[PDB]
Amino acid sequence: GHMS
Amino acid sequence: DKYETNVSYKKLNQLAPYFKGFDGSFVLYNEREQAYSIYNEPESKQRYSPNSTYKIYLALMAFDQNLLSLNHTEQQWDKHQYPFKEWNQDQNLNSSMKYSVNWYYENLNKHLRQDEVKSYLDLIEYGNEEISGNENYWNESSLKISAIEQVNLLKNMKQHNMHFDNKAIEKVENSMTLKQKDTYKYVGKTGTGIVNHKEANGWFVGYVETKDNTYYFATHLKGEDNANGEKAQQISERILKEMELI
Ligand code: NI
Repeated sequence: GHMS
Repeated sequence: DKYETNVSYKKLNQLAPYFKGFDGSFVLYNEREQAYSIYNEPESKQRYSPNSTYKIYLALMAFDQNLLSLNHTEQQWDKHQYPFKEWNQDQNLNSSMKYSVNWYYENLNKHLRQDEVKSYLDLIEYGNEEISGNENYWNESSLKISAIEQVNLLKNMKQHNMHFDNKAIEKVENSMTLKQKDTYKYVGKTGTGIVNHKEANGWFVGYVETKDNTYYFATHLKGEDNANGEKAQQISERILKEMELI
């Protein structure tokens, strides 16, 4: 869930 | 839950008073002298849940898996209300580590397959390497590590013995740098485990890098309550100050  | 090692050490039994109210251990490894010193050797070997001290290695894994990289460690807060103000904001590696922001590390762990984690825990010899427990296997669950092992891992990390990129290691070090002075760099990470609403497991692990040595340390507290990272850190600082390391 960090996205990036 | 015991780490088996026959390593020699200097006993620090005089540190006992610092541990009033706890079954605690303090492990020091003096890099230059290649020497361990330990208060409470039996507890030094007992593996406990790492809680937030796991974040150090989860961060390294995340770098290694390119989840984190250079100029790429931020996570945006989704506006979910946590109990700690510091969690209730956008994060980068430094803030997430300093404030032990679980969701940031949960988000990273989400992209780590169980087998990738197992592979890393094997490579870094992370305690019992047991991650069967909860999804958050690091938090009062299956994964456990001893105080001496916490020191060993810090040492292997800092000495660049671990198969993580050195730049990643430096970034993680920075993220847990508590104090940077001309005379030393003081790095550390707290962890706390709660069971039945009591703080039963407190960690503070890190090292003091001086101009000529590095002193790796791990303090563990077990007690019915109040055994938390903050107290572990307080105790550690008392010891390190008594030792004139900080
Ligand atoms: Ni993610």
